Amino acid sequence: DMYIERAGDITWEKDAEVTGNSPRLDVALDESGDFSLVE
Amino acid sequence: GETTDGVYRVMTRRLLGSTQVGVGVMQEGVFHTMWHVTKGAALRSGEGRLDPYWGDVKQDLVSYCGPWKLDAAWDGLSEVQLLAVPPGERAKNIQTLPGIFKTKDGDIGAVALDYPAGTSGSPILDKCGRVIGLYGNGVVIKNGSYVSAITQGKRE
Ligand SMILES: Cn1cc(NC(=O)c2cccc3ncccc23)cn1
Repeated sequence: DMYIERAGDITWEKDAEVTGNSPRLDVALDESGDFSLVE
Repeated sequence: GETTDGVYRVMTRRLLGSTQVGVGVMQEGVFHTMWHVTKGAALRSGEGRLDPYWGDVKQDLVSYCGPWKLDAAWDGLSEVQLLAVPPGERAKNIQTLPGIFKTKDGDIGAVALDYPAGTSGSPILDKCGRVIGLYGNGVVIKNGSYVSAITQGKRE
């Protein structure tokens, strides 16, 4: 029986690390909920 | 058990030691995770049990104790944060501006922040600390890095 443990308040941080890009990917989705790229 | 709002770790002992299989969001007495993290199974909190209420393998979403409660949406412009919860590590905000999943049915926000699959279910937030979706369903790109949809459910 899988169990959960608490981890924090749901908060935006002022002065948090700003990384990560913004790509435009062409995507599909299968009936089993798996995304795939469409070139 | 614990019904306080916030982010939780989803753990199992059905392997070596205690293993974090994913993450979730407790809000308005409903636990929200990704389907691939629990496969629809019941959860323990304290000696209390959480039973699945709603799920969809195609959305890859599942709610416990009540219907899906999170209705906020990426505005299409503003930066967001992956309030990530990696396995063995403290909760950590990682800020970014979302890119785009383009599909026949419509366009979806995405994030290119790679992390252990055990972070699956970590909540993505807007500037007001509203959950606009969950991290951990997307695609491996040419690079070899992972890009995740901002997966959000529908509130009835
Ligand atoms: C069955 N299934 C599994 C997933 N998601 C993943 O495995 C996954 C989630 C988050 C980050 C990742 N990074 C690298 C590689 C995978 C991941 C979605 N569906």
